[PDB]
Amino acid sequence: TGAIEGSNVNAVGEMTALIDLQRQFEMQVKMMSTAEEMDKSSDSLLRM
Amino acid sequence: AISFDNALGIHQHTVGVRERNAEVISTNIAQANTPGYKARGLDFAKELQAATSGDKLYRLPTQPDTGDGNTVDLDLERNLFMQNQIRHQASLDFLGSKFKNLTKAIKGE
Repeated sequence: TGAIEGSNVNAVGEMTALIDLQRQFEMQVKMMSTAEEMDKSSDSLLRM
Repeated sequence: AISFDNALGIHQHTVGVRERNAEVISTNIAQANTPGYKARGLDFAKELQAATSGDKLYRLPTQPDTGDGNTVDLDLERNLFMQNQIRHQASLDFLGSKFKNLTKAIKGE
């Protein structure tokens, strides 16, 4: 009694999770870009 | 002898089958993005036999679908369409030369 319990959020734990989520997000975006790049190249097969 | 069948050979039935195959291949390409659509294959040997005198084949996917259910491998469809067009062009040349040779003999020109 006479005290209030705050939150247990570990600020560093969230920040290091953020930077890893950013890098993994960006790497998958590159996978999307190289997927359409391959698709565009494999379109001259029907380009007689 | 001296008949159009014995003269043209199987180059008249083959052309029809090659156009049939192109219709099937083009259908798979168009229906690539439709979920639940299963890729359709065509047996050339059976179709040629049926054409000479006169069932559904599905293509096994190389990899699982991403959830939609469509088993159309657009990389393979383009390759087969390119091959079908080349062999169809040869069949037209083969069949076209049958008529030219027949006309050449009946006129001596």
